[PDB]
Amino acid sequence: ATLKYICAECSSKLSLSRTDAVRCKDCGHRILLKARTKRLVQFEAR
Amino acid sequence: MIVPVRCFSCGKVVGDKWESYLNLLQEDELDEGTALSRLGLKRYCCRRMILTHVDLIEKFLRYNP
Amino acid sequence: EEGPQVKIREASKDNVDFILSNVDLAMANSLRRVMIAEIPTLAIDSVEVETNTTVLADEFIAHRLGLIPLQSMDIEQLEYSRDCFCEDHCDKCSVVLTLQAFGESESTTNVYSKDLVIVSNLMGRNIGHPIIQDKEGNGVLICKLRKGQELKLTCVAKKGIAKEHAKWGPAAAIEFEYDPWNKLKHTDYWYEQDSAKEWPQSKNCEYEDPPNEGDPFDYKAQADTFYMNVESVGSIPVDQVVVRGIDTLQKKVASILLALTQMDQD
Amino acid sequence: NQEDSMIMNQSSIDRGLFRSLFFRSYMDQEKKYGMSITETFEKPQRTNTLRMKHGTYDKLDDDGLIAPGVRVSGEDVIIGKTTPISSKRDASTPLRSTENGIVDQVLVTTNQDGLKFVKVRVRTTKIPQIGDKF
Amino acid sequence: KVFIGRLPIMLRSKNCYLSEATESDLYKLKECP
Ligand SMILES: [Zn+2]
Ligand SMILES: [Zn+2]
Ligand SMILES: [Zn+2]
Repeated sequence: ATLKYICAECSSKLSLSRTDAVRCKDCGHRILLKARTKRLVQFEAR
Repeated sequence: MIVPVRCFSCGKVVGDKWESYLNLLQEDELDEGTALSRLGLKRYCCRRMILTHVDLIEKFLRYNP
Repeated sequence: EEGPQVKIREASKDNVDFILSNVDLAMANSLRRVMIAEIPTLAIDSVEVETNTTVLADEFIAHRLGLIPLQSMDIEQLEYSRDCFCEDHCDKCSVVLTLQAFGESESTTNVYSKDLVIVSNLMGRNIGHPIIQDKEGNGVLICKLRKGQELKLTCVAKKGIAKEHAKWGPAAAIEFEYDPWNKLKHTDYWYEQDSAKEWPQSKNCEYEDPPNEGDPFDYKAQADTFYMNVESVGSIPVDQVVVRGIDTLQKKVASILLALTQMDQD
Repeated sequence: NQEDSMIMNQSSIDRGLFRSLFFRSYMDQEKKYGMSITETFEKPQRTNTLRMKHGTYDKLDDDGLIAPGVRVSGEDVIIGKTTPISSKRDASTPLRSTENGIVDQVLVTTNQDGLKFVKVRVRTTKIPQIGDKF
Repeated sequence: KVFIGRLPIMLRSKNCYLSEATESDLYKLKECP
């Protein structure tokens, strides 16, 4: 039900904003991805 | 990196025979050339399609998230 | 009966070894070409990606899917999306499929084409069923995945033919051959000492009498008899691929006679 | 096929022959100034300066980046960034004028000096076309 | 006892964790074997 960022190994929908630094709830590794977008995307079948 | 569906050259389907093929080896302990003829791959165009291919995917999966 | 007769030799569920006789090469081939890239068939022609955490990237899979042979014996009664007045696909011109997979098994989860789910109204007519000929019964491994690797798709089959993209053609390979004992000399055999030995002899030779040295060269001879063998992917029983071919063609030659008339009025 | 150039069967091109993936990847950081003045990753619009880009910012989220699924193309923006100057001058980064494709993976990280660090990766698929070399 | 600069080490050398590590062990590191 809604999300933002992600643990690069201990992948756990995190999410945050301004000045909240950039770590993870435990697994320090300040890397973080950003998981897809809800809006569907279409592709060609060829 | 995942068997290919159908043989680029002629087109016949192929993507299913993977496990079937990779099986007539480890289990039925056979020699490639014979296994293929047994999977219906008669011509080299398709024949080659399988014989070659490398399932890198498997090594990909072994990763993580 | 009247003209171009046939004598089917070996013949099964996927192959049609047949001796098509008394015709013109031209035609023999014409047909061949048709059977190859002009026989309509259905296949996934669009993919709405909801969620993919696999290794393979979107379009990659997208692509794969296209190829996945789909049922289509009742394709002649499912208008071409570019005609189904509906703005962008009606049930009257396109099936719709789905695919959902999850990494439950703590041990590699294979996503085959059997996992495809039809969602629109088939209107009761063989169509859009992921063809399967597998022994186990799960044809076409579409993709694999680990732990929490998710995959949610939306496939939209449509008409279309090889000419417009191979993923359609129901051909897959067609044998063709004639004059096995090169009597018309339509070829000059390349050799080193003696063609005869060096150049293999095709099985088809038996079905036609050999040379007989001394005899001069037959110049009026033309080409009847064509040893053809039509294979099939399955989206149509081999036989139709032969028939529907003989038809589409037949139909084309008509559109010309037809067009000539729509032109005789002015 | 004449003089060093071949005829490649299209049919097989379609059946997947010689298809290639291609990933590129832009990158930016929030430059800092000892006298406390920091850039930022936002989705600006007019408001004094005017100095932006022609690109369509409308593909950005609120953190100044795009998200995977997205389908970038022309000169669309890919990263939103602003520098406070004495106040809205852009430092955003467009997708290379001649490319186009799909974002594929992004990532924000900290850079020693505690700066925001991002690396956007846009993937495209290329199919054996005529001009192509083999 | 005293800090004196940083020596950019070479991967797979003696000081790179990769030297000792094993197949599986690696993948968890994301470093292609
Ligand atoms: Zn973490
Ligand atoms: Zn083949
Ligand atoms: Zn319609």
